[PDB]
Amino acid sequence: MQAIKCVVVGDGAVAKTCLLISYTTNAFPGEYIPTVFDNYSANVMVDGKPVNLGLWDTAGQEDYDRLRPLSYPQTDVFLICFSLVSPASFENVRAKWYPEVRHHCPNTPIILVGTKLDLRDDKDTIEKLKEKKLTPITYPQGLAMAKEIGAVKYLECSALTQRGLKTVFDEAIRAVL
Amino acid sequence: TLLLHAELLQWSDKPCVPHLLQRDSYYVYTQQELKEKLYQEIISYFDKGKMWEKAIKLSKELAETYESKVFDYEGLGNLLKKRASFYENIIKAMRPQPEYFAVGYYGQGFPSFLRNKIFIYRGKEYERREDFSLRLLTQFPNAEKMTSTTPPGEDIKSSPKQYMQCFTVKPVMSLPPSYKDKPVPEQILNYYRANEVQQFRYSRPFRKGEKDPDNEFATMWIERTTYTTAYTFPGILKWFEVKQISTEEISPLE
Amino acid sequence: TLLLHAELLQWSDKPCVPHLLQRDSYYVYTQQELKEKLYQEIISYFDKGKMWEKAIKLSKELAETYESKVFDYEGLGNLLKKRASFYENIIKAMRPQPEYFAVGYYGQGFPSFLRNKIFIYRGKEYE
Repeated sequence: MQAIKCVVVGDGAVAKTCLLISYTTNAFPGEYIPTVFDNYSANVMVDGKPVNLGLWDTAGQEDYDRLRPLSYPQTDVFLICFSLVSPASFENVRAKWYPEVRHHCPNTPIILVGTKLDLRDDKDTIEKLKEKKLTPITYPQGLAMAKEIGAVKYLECSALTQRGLKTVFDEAIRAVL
Repeated sequence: TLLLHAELLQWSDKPCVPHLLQRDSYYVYTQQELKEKLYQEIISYFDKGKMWEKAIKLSKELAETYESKVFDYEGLGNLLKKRASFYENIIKAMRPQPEYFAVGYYGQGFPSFLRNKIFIYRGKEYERREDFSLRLLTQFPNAEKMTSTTPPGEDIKSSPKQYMQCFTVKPVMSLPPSYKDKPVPEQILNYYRANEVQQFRYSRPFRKGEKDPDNEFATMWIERTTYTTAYTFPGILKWFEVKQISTEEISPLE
Repeated sequence: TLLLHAELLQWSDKPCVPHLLQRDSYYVYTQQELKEKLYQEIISYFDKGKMWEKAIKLSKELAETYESKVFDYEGLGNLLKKRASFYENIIKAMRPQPEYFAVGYYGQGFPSFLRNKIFIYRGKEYE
């Protein structure tokens, strides 16, 4: 049997915790129950053998960078998380969530994920961002940042609709496989 | 199934009716000898079927018949040594709990039995509901479902172009007899958390109250989807219908 | 005799009365544990006493108590393997028949119990 520790790192302004618990909920779209707990963990196979999968919820708060550098050591993988239609999430990740995680452990498989891909092409939210002079992070932007850091895989899935979410986590589990 | 056949037989000393005198082999074949053959094979199955509870539960009266009629003392002893093996397997070996799904094939397009009825499915030990619905798409044409996870699809109650709906339902607990008072070790429970299961349910989070941001709790209601399966899980068939479905409600206090 | 003592005991879960709490060894000594000790020794006797009928006749409810209370599944299994051994001994091994004698000690010279009464004697196998 195997147990994987994964410190999920990303801003709380995007509320990736909803996505994480929804997957732990394995819910029907929009029918999950968010909770009061942190660091939601579970046990699901992808192939051959199920894994004690541990998704450490380090919220977007930067202050917790006092004991998140304890979470970084001895952690099997890491989930670095941003939103494709929240440009502030993009730059915050590349400035705090990408570098702090990268440098606390420059030797660990790292997976950049673009949240709100459903809204990356959302005409209303995109026209708001343009009115808010915010650039909708397209696939090439994340592709370039990934090849910049060489993340073991860069992804973009859905939270409210769970799309690619299961696949994203499947490659997350097979990452150590 | 083999038991069900043996269930017909009696430990009688004689070859009684040639109807049960099978066609694979044929000679005198006294009834107790046939039950003996059958019980050998059944226990072999259960051993390779990991269901040593059943193995022992039969091996008991097997040795009983041995001594009581035949004095198969060699068979007595070896049978009991196998019973010991089973008990050791029980305490030692651990078993996984299959995910459970009450499955609604909706669509007049399904056959008469396959339409509009919630079939509770005993999947594999660690099934993902998505891959389950995937093989349903392998199972049937018209690979499309209801997002109506909780309510039925009335249109596709009588519509063609079969739809579907599924989710991982709750394996309702088994009832370990005379163990509730008893500080039994875990092995019984682990063996009982997903087997011998006929009642089932799936979660229905609901928002009945004031949906303020911080509190999800004065609104949170679970319309538990109670199920009854016509037959034991595990049983003669992996899946089964729901014998009776029941919705529920859960108050903000509850 | 050891049985006769165990015959007093009950398979109860507790150390009940210190009267039966023997003086050879002494700690908590719950009743079922004591019957367990006693039945172990009794079965050992019968095995070396060749009386495997008794051995099995007790070992049955011994394993019964095992499962029904303690789940001594290791003890279940080994006990039953011994039961198998006993059955094999029964079918295989043969036993001789002691000559029997109803014995009249006559004489007021004998003690009160030893006088003028026919004592049936279980001799040796071939007396």
